[PDB]
Amino acid sequence: IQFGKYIRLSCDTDSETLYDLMTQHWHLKTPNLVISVTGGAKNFALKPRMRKIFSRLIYIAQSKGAWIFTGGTHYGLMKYIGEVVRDNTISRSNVVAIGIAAWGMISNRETLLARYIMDDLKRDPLYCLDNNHTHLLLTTEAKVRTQLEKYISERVIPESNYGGKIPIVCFAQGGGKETLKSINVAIKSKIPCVVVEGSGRIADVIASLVSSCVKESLLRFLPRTISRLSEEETESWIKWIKEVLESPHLLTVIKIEEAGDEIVSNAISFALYKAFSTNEHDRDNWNGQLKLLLEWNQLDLASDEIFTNDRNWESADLQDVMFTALVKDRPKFVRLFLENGLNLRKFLTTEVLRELYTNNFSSLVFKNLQIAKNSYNDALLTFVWKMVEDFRRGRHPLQALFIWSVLQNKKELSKVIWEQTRGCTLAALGASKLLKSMAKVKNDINAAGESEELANEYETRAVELFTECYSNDEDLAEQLLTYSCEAWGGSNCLELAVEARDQQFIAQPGVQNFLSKQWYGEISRDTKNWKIIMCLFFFPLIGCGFISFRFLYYVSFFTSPFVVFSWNVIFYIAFLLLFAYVLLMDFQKEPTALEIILYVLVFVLLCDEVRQWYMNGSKYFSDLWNVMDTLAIFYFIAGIVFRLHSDESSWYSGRVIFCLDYIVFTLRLIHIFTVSRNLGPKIIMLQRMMIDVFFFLFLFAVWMVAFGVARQGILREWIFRSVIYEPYLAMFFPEWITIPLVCIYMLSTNILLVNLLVAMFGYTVGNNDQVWKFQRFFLVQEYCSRLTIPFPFVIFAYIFMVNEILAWEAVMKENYLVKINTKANDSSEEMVHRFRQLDAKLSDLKGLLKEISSKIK
Amino acid sequence: KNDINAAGESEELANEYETRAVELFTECYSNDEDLAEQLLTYSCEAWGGSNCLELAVEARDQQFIAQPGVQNFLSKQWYGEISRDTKNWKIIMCLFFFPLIGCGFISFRFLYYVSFFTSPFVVFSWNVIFYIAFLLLFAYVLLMDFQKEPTALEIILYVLVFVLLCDEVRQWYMNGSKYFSDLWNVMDTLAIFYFIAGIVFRLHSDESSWYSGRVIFCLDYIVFTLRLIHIFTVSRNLGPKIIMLQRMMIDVFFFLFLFAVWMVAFGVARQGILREWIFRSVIY
Amino acid sequence: EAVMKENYLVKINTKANDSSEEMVHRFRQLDAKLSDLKGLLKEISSKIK
Amino acid sequence: ALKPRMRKIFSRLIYIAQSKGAWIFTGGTHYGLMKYIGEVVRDNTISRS
Ligand SMILES: CC(C)CCC[C@@H](C)[C@H]1CC[C@H]2[C@@H]3CC=C4C[C@@H](OC(=O)CCC(=O)O)CC[C@]4(C)[C@H]3CC[C@]12C
Ligand SMILES: CC(C)CCC[C@@H](C)[C@H]1CC[C@H]2[C@@H]3CC=C4C[C@@H](OC(=O)CCC(=O)O)CC[C@]4(C)[C@H]3CC[C@]12C
Ligand SMILES: FC(F)(F)c1ccccc1-c1cc(C(F)(F)F)c2[nH]c(C3=NOC4(CCCCC4)C3)nc2c1
Ligand SMILES: FC(F)(F)c1ccccc1-c1cc(C(F)(F)F)c2[nH]c(C3=NOC4(CCCCC4)C3)nc2c1
Ligand SMILES: CCCCCCCCCCC
Ligand SMILES: CCCCCCCCCCC
Ligand SMILES: CCCCCCCCCCC
Ligand code: NA
Ligand code: NA
Repeated sequence: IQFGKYIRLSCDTDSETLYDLMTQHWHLKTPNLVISVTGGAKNFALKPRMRKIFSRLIYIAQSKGAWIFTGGTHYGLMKYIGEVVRDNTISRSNVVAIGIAAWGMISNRETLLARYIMDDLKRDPLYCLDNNHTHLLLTTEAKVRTQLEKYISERVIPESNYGGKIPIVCFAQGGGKETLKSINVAIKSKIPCVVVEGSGRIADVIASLVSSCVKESLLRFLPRTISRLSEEETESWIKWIKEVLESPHLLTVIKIEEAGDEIVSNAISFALYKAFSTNEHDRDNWNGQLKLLLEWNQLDLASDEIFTNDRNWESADLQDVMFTALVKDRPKFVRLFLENGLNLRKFLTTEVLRELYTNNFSSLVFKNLQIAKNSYNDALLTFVWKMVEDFRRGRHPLQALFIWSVLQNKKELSKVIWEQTRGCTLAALGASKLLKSMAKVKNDINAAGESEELANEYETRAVELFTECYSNDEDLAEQLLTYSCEAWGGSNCLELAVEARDQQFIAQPGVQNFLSKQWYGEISRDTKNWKIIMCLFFFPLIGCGFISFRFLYYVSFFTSPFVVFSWNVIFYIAFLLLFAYVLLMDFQKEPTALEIILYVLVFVLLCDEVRQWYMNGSKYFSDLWNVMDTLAIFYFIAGIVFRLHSDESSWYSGRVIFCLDYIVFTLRLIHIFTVSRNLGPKIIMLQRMMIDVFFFLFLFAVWMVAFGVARQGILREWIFRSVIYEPYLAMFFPEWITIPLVCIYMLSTNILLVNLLVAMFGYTVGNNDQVWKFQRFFLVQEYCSRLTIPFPFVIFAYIFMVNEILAWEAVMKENYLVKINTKANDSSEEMVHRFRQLDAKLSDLKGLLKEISSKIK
Repeated sequence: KNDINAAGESEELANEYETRAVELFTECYSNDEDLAEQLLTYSCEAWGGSNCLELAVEARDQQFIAQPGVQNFLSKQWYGEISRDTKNWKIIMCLFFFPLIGCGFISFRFLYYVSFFTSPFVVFSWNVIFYIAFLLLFAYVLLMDFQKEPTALEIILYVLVFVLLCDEVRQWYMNGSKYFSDLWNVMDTLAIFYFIAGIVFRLHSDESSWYSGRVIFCLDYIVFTLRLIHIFTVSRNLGPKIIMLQRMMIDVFFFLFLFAVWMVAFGVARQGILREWIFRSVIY
Repeated sequence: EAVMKENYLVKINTKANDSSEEMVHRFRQLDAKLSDLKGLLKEISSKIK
Repeated sequence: ALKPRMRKIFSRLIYIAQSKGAWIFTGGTHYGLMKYIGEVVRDNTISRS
């Protein structure tokens, strides 16, 4: 059909190959089958509540793969049911909406792509077919429908998730004789369950009953119906409601009090559970009721009615029930199976994990791994992309599952498996490092936008766990920082927080105190600053009772990074005073013995820095001031070979290279003074302003070159020696050209002035205690890594080179996990549980008012 | 401003409908990016004859434009058919090296070469590289060449500013006299008009005019470099400093105006204390 | 875009449950439950007198 | 059924038992509560309260 399939049928059709028509020449079979009953009511109060209930129903029908049996006409609900079906195929979350019509009640007919005319819906009582139903089969209709549902309820499937039985549910709302008749043929012919609602005429007369008091409530909800149909038909209606309350287990109500989601999936699953439970051929079966309550998300029904200690499972049979709890993303059920006993390390064999990374790893996330591994590479990503490829080509098993959940952005499933890991403040940072690598991938903003926040949730979990760890024992938490992880990724928690730029983990007072312990070395804090400095100039004051080291005292003093840095600054000044004494009073013609001292004092400055050409990765060359140090030392060695040339034009030029080298050796000392003073909140203002003036001095040099072309082009390989140098030395005819020449200077200034003022203020635009404390931790960490031995005795170390904490961290996790849930009492402060806790207390008053009218009548 | 109460409630109803367009497009972008970006450039069958993207930038709808769906669409537009996540230097090294495009080196998501050289990231990086090579040729001609006649290297410079001229009278379309209130884009015409005025002073055969033709070219070298400095200072401060820039840049144009007004009044006090000549002495 | 509007319009109203968190509907939902107790206390003094 | 509520009640109990210096008489087998009761005891000796 074209406004879709069509089949003409009379009522006495065939023997069940109508279903085999639907599955052999046609679409797939069913794990679920909802039917809808509203009749040909042209009026339908389409409330936004009714819009949610019948949009969740189509969403559930594609979440399970169901058919929907409706009258296939273009009126009200069954028109709206079709529109949510085409809304679902457009949104692409398929769903099959099979329409059941009379063939005698339709408007037009075309017999053979057939064309149908949706002309207009006037006063003619014939019905208009609906345009959005995927299949159409054509109160004539209510036997071929009811015999089909009485077939497929008995159709035994070999898959058999719901005792075989192809789960049927009858979704009912609204009034009319036809919807009250169809609930009867639902319950009484065979027994599929029925769901009713809290709005409608016939829907509320059965919702009120969960006698002639039937008819009392019946004229409450539909009084203008009784005035037309007969009293020999009013007697049948009270009779009809009597055969639906004979089976009160096959009825679930959607009460108006449920003002939220879950409510359509709660009602269908509860109705499917009773029709599984009250069958009683299944009450001994705890396992079929588990997979039924796990395919749906009924956590509370599984906790109350399957794990009771009246049923006796023994938790070793719970293996395949756990695997489907993982791959369907049921985070409440993987938590329920560990709470009721499951050794998750025993369950996670290596072929289960390769069953998870092959079949259950999504190809979109695996596509974003290649855009992460090849474009934004790290030491962790090369480990994890290797670890994914080992499983896909077919030992810490709890972290292979944890990486699997974290990669797929499974937000609540990964937090269940994180509480089972052993190194769990390291798995939280290892997830935060991994997710921040996936958040760099700009192939999808929605995937990267949720891996970015899942990284911030796991950074906050590592903060709150380590704050719990540091508050209990400092010396144990600092062993937990530097734990070498047995190849988690081959990193500490401290390394893995600084690659990820995890500023909240690094700015916390436990980590910042660990670095101050590292920088002071074996010298304690609280001594004083000047108390350590005066022990530098005075050796026997160390052995005196003067510092607090918490001989072996002298080696602990002179290997602390505070002392080594203070020595390397004091020796650098004494190097500069010797470099100034040689350059002025000495330096006659030959390399004097005091200058030979300077030749080895820069060689130990050179070997210290090609040592920093290890731990290198060409990170060192993007530091913008550390490249000055090589080019100060390379300019020194170039000034040595000009000294050993015996020409007075070259010897003097060898001195000039040394005198210009004295400034960059002092500019390094000025740079050391300006960073060590502004270590503190100004280190963000510094080094961002310092790259901002390098851009302004670059643009000033570009303008100074262009000023040279305008200068030399106005006047008369010589050009490079005159277009570059003389504009700086000049800062050391009028045709009418001053009409633009001051407008040159009014445009030269206001592009160099603005670039200067951007440099002063550009640090402000674009948390600033955490932004600082990461960088203060960053800079101090490299010097504590920079060979904490005195500088002239660095060569004597350079050429001489040529799990009970995890048990302790596990008990700190349990104290941390309690402190989350006991703080979620302001969430339980609300009237959620508090509302009908006392309506239970007046139902007890109702339960004792049962006793009163029992004997007064 | 005929009624503040009517205009004060149409202002908030505009902010309610801008927020409705934000939350709907954030719903649209979170479901399918490729469908939401077709929804941006939908030509509306004459709603007003506009996209959602045009209609948000005329209205200065900053909340619709600052959302991550629209900002990602522009970064898709600026990178062109070249994907993101390649690297910055990975695209630059394919400018100097043509066969590195055909190699497995960028990620374009021959037809690869036309998709490379029509992306706005590459065209802008080419137009900066060619602008520097224009300035080095303009410096080589102005110093070593430029003897008396228009040398063949200088004829190259005469057409390289003509393609700079025709590119910009092309920007005298899409124009509305919007282009003339940009305060630095009017420098570019007056750099090119000052160039063409420096051409007709070269073809005059007088040594007082030929030398003055060179002076006009040498003063024109700075505004061609001040444009390059302006290109560098905007492309670096693309980021949160672009509000600090271009508001500070009009603030120094006011200060240099008031400095020039004081420098004129200092000239009257200077020349009035000492002994058509006045305009050549009170200003310069 | 029309089906993305319907998903957006639901997310407005399902987020207006903190507005429905108040005791507006919650106040006499249980006073209805004690009026049912009043409605069955209709039955008691009907026959003691 | 080791609920998180049951986890709090039998972790406070071991915490009370060291806050007072008590003995805890349990069946000494490796099943459920008496397995968990042992684990909070070794959790308490590790945490050293
Ligand atoms: C006349 C000359 C030869 C003798 C003067 C001695 C100073 C040049 C020396 C001795 C004390 C030194 C200072 C000792 C303590 C300070 C603060 C100190 O602060 C920190 O540790 C940074 C805080 C942090 O890392 O978290 C860093 C070294 C510094 C700048 C040192 C810089 C150079 C100083 C001033
Ligand atoms: C010695 C000369 C002849 C060769 C030096 C080459 C540079 C002059 C060229 C090649 C790389 C170019 C850059 C390539 C990438 C950057 C950053 C790029 O950043 C953006 O795309 C802005 C962000 C945004 O629009 O959202 C803008 C172009 C820019 C400044 C280009 C400016 C000029 C550059 C430095
Ligand atoms: F001081 C400082 F920045 F506040 C600082 C403060 C706190 C901790 C460490 C440092 C620091 C940082 C660096 C840098 F980050 F820059 F690498 C340093 N570099 C040197 C040099 N000593 O010899 C050299 C100088 C002479 C030429 C050869 C190399 C380098 N000392 C440093 C101390
Ligand atoms: F670079 C820039 F601003 F950071 C920028 C960054 C990002 C995107 C675009 C631009 C940009 C903006 C403009 C402006 F907004 F100013 F129009 C540009 N104008 C030019 C010129 N090329 O030739 C001309 C120079 C020589 C004289 C004739 C005209 C103009 N390039 C631009 C690039
Ligand atoms: C921040 C304390 C700085 C004290 C410097 C003391 C200098 C001692 C010099 C001894 C010769
Ligand atoms: C050609 C001179 C134009 C006026 C220069 C004033 C600039 C003052 C800058 C102070 C930072
Ligand atoms: C922001 C990345 C800038 C990289 C510039 C690379 C320059 C390549 C020059 C090749 C001759
Ligand atoms: Na200037
Ligand atoms: Na200036």
